[PDB]
Amino acid sequence: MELTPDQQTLLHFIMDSYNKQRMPQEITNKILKEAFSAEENFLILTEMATNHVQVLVEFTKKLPGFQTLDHEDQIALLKGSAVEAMFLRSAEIFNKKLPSGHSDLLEARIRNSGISDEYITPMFSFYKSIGELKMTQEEYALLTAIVILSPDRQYIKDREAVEKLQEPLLDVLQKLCKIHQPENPQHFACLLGRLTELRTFNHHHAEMLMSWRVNDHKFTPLLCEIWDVQ
Amino acid sequence: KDHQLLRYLLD
Ligand SMILES: O=C(Nc1ccccc1)[C@H](C1CCCCC1)n1c(-c2ccc(Cl)cc2)nc2cc(F)c(F)cc21
Repeated sequence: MELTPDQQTLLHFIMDSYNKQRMPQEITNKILKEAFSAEENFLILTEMATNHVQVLVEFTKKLPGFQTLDHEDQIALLKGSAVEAMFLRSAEIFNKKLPSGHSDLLEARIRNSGISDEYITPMFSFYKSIGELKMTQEEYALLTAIVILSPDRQYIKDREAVEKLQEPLLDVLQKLCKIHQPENPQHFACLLGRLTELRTFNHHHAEMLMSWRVNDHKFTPLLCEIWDVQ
Repeated sequence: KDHQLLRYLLD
């Protein structure tokens, strides 16, 4: 039922590595402070995404057993998860509580950031669905770790080695869902279901970025490696 | 080789 001493250790370890990310307040304060042009917002996005991938590699490297994996599989796992991890972190930031009216302005500013209309609606649909689950910081951290250690990514040679690293994280998350929400036994399944919705963002991410209302779409050499751009 | 920066950050 309750977490074991080893599971408690694993959870705290994951939490500490996860907390090394850029604070949600930093991002929302910038967006809420003043309205930017689509050109300025494209550049804010690429700088945010470059910092996010850098921190995500550092978080991934600390995941227990990640270093024992085949080097080609390590690259396949990171490249297969980076976009989903960015959207999950964006969903976490979006659902953080702010003073009355602030989340409405934040949404309005993001809707008018330069992103094409067809990509706006499914993004906020996913963000608001994540929000209804009322996830704790521990649930976002474990779910990010579960996203990274997905054995069903394209080009994985040893899927069973990946399965073995993901299984203890799914077990901790399942126990946490039963503890945080004991009235809702569907909570764990709802979280896993949200991961299938996350995968849809991969298929159109490159198109989403190239459709941004700017004259030129400049990306950093690291973003070109993780994204299907330039 | 492709993903040279990722391979670098990983190692
Ligand atoms: O910074 C961002 N996302 C980020 C990246 C990496 C890590 C953490 C966050 C961008 C902003 C959007 C407004 C212009 C500037 C970038 N962002 C997004 C978003 C992400 C990817 C694409 Cl393709 C489109 C939008 N959804 C957000 C929700 C928030 F509550 C939010 F505050 C910022 C959000």
